[PDB]
Amino acid sequence: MSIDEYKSQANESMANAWRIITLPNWTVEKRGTVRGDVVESRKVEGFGKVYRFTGVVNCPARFLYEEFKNNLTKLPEWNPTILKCEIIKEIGDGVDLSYQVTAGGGRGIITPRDFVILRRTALLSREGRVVDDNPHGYISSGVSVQVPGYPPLKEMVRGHNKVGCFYLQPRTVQTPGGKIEDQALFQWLMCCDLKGKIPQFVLDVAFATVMLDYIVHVRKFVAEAKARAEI
Repeated sequence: MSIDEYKSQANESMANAWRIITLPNWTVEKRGTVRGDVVESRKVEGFGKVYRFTGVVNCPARFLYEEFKNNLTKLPEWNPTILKCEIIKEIGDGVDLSYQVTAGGGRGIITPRDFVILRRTALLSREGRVVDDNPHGYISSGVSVQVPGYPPLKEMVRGHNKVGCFYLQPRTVQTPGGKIEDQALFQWLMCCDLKGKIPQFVLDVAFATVMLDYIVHVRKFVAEAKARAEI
């Protein structure tokens, strides 16, 4: 792949993720423990069933964006669902390739899987245009690609991310004690291949559980940053 082919696919993927994650009319799949946390699903032509987590995280959106953008290889340190994360190559315009190994779901349906991910990280306007400052939202998009040198392993299922992203929107709130503090609306789009003949209602529970279980670790990471006066 020319890096133009990869750069093209990163742009196409980022635009599809943003377009999807902002579509109207979703179906509730599972509500979380914290007020407002929800996994929803819907049908999207050309992708099939997609999942979206929405919830609020007690940190600036820019802070989380910069952790995902600049510190992807540190993810395993605070998120035990991520076993390994390696950058393969950075090819410009906040576009890179990575190798990621995920743990199995807390259910036995989603097994350990590894991924070869093409990502774009960017700042977006409300119209989904890339901007240099004053963003509406911060996006980190993912799609699975093939990279020679990272073949499927016989010992591990190679997952296929069809379209996905994190999409973080800045919020500033008033606390009960009257303080003004930055928070973030955290949205996460997921759309996996999962192979074989497992019933969709079984897959829907398994994916919504994966997404709620991940958010626990995000909240823990944020709470430790707050404790240390990093935010």
